[PDB]
Amino acid sequence: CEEPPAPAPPPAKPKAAAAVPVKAAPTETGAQAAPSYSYVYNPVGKRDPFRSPI
Amino acid sequence: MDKYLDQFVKAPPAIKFGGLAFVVGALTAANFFMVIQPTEEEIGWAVAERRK
Repeated sequence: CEEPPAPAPPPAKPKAAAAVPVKAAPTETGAQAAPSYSYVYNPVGKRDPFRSPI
Repeated sequence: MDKYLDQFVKAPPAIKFGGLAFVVGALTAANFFMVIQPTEEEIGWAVAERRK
């Protein structure tokens, strides 16, 4: 077995240890978006109508 | 106290056995060192692997 901590070099858990931290997964997953936004809008208006009809 | 440098300059069975014994003692020192060194090397490979 391994004891309270193990023996002393530490033993061996730099390799168990290191190629753990962690599982990894790595869970290459669950990201989030800013999305993006569109822009508005082209006029100046023109008259024919509606000046005469009001 | 003389007859003893005569014996110390001479030898037969007692000193053939003795020489065999000093030799096997040297060889055991050698193999114990040659099992202590793979220990150090092994702790080293541990420190490398964990860093990976």
